[PDB]
Amino acid sequence: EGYNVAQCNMTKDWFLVQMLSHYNIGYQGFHVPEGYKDRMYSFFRNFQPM
Amino acid sequence: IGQTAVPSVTQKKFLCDRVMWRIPFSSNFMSMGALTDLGQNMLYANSAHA
Amino acid sequence: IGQTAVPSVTQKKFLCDRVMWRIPFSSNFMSMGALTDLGQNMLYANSAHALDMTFEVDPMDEPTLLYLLFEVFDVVRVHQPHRGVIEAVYLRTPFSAGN
Amino acid sequence: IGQTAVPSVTQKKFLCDRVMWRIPFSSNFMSMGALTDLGQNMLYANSAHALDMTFEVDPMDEPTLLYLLFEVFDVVRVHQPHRGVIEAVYLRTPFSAGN
Amino acid sequence: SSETNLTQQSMPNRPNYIGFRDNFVGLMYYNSTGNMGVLAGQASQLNAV
Amino acid sequence: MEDINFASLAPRHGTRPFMGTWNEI
Amino acid sequence: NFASLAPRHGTRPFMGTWNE
Amino acid sequence: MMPQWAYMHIAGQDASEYLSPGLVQFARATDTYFSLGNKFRNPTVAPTHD
Amino acid sequence: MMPQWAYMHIAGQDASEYLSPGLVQFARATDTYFSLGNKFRNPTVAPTHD
Amino acid sequence: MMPQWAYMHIAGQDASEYLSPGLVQFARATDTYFSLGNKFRNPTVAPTHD
Amino acid sequence: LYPIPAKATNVPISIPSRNWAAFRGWSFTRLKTKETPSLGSGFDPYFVYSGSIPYLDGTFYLNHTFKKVSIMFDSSVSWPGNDRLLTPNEFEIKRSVDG
Amino acid sequence: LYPIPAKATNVPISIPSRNWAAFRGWSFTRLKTKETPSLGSGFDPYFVYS
Amino acid sequence: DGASVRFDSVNLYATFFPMAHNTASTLEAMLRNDTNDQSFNDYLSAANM
Amino acid sequence: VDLQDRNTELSYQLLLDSLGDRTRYFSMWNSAVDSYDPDVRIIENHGVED
Amino acid sequence: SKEIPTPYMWSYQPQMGLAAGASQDYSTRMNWLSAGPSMISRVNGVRNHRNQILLE
Repeated sequence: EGYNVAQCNMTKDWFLVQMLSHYNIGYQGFHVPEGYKDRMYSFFRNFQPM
Repeated sequence: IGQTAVPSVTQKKFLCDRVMWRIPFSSNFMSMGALTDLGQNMLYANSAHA
Repeated sequence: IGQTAVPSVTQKKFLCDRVMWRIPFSSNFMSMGALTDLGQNMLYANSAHALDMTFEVDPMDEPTLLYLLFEVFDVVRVHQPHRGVIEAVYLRTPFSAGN
Repeated sequence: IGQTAVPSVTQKKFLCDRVMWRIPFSSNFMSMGALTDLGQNMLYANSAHALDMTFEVDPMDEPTLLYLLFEVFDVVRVHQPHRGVIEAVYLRTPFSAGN
Repeated sequence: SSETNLTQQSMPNRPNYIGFRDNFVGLMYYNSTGNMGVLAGQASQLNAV
Repeated sequence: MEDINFASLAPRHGTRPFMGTWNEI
Repeated sequence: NFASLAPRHGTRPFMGTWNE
Repeated sequence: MMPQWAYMHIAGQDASEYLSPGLVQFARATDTYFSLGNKFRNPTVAPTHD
Repeated sequence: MMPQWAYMHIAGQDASEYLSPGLVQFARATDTYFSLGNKFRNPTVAPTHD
Repeated sequence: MMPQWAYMHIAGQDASEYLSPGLVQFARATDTYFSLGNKFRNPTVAPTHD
Repeated sequence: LYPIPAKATNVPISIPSRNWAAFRGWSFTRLKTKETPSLGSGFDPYFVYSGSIPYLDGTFYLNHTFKKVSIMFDSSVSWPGNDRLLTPNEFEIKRSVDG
Repeated sequence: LYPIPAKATNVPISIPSRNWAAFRGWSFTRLKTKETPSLGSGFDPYFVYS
Repeated sequence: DGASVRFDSVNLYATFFPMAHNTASTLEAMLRNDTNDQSFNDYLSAANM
Repeated sequence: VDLQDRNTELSYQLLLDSLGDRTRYFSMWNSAVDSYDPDVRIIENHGVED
Repeated sequence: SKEIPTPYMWSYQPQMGLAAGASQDYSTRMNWLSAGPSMISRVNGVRNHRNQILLE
């Protein structure tokens, strides 16, 4: 179907879910979260596509 | 690579080390407030859920 | 350097790579507001001016291009009056495209 | 380290290079305001005190200097009453110099 | 020049950068009454410094 | 090369308890 | 994932840096 | 001339002044999860005298 | 049900409202050198309708 | 004693209170392009009792 | 600035009775003598050195050389006194032995 | 305690500035360096006499 | 050097806030009113000679 | 309505620099800003510790 | 000078619990020698105003 994202194995719903649930980002629409809300244990600090 | 490059399979994966995965119990997956909306819709039950 | 150092000429230069040069059309070169004071200066308004410009550049030994941006407002207003209708109105000013 | 490790003495020290040590003249060592509470506490005021200070330091094997700053206000007021006239009044306090 | 001097060993000289101090510290007289600077009204020479 | 910032006066929360996120009429 | 008070103010030295 | 600059938001009122007050309240009430700020132009104008 | 959430500061009033006003003034007056903010729970609650 | 601290701005009024109110308005009106703030001393004073 | 002779472990200082109103406290550090210029003069013949000048540049070091300090008003009023610190009448900066 | 090198005949000593209120006078005597320990050191590795 | 590209498929994804229908209907009715027309301006707003 | 006399690509490149930190790579939009080694553009030839 | 004098500060003796002698506030003086009469009057107005408070 092409339900992957972000040039890796992760999916369009799971990435939308992790972006919303860490940052409120996933509606209107994906971008890099600000460094004060991107803490050390946060998603986008640590997500590594390969 | 080069003129004599071999026919090849493409592999894709991710890593996401220091994180711990999350799924908010909120109707749209957003942190609208720490006591979520769904945690207030589901307050009352006849047979409180399994 | 040292006791046998050779007599020497001093050379000076600078680099400023990712930048794009700017000249604000404002009476004192400050960003006091997006619609500048000179852009409101109704002498150079309605009774319309011609512009001449000249640049001196280091000769390049190959063909190159001057990129010149005239900064203007390039705004659109979008009206959606009925289900499935989009009316978009565009005004670029100055340098407006139309008449 | 390893099975044949030699018995050992433990040494501990610290470095604190670019700093300058401080002791605020405030009753609990906090910066509650630039004019401290003790500097207003009219005992260490009008009925004037003598001060003795002593330091113990590592012996240096060469001649050195203690640098001691007495933190005070060092303020100036500048009045410009007529064209081309500057009257500036200084007060450093305590440790004031000038009649 | 000789057969034994053919064995001399050379070490590079120690690096020694030289330039003006940070913020030009030391280039102007400050806190030195024998050479105090002046900012004064032209006709009314009371020094503001 | 400059934008001129859009938008209203940023969020306010309608504090009956400490911050909800809803009062509109 | 939680947070408390502290986002409240009164730091001016005149008008008051201690009042009852 | 200003009638067109006002209609096109090159000069004149701010978005907090030209939008209907119902929409301004809607925006203020939803701005932490649905953001309407980036869709309305706010003029800024330098002073022409003194 | 809310009687228990209110008493335990899961929902209901903020610390600036449930504490006696005498203590709130004390906190506001000493906050720059003795901090009382980290000792009182402030509820946050998502909206349940609309 | 305070007559000297007041005259020299070691205690007493702030620059927003001792400057003539015309100048306080001039400053507030020009602050984005010509900045007057850093030329007037504002005392800060620790509390002496309690 | 006060001198500290080669191999000197102790540095005593006193200032005679004076006003302390609006005093803010003390700041201190240690400087080498060959690295410090005598600004009391237009020129300094004995300043035979060109490295950083910690008295002017910032660039402090030697802070780790302090062992302790004491403060004493009117010779008997140990400060801060009031049995505030872990046992003393003085600021014990570092310890060679700790029971 | 002040030291006296072997074969010396003179011991000049000084106190830089001091308050002398309730000073009772001077008492003094002479000791060998061998026949007395240092203390404040928890052990004296050079105290070889007994 | 013969580099090349084929597009096998192109698809438009879109994502919707799951808004309460009465709130969405209310917001549409306010955004259709000509007082509330959306407006945008290019960041590098300039003619490009 | 688009014009030959416009440059949307460069406007977007400039916009993102103001909205956030271009030094953070995001794979979804293939956002990873062009750069050069600053020690290669301007050679800082302080020799070698040999 | 003689008519807007600097006050004598009283030194203290904490051993005995008595004054230890006195001498002027040399440690708190505004340096006016590069001001003019327009502001020296204000500096004297402050120094006068201080002495009134000390007498009261």
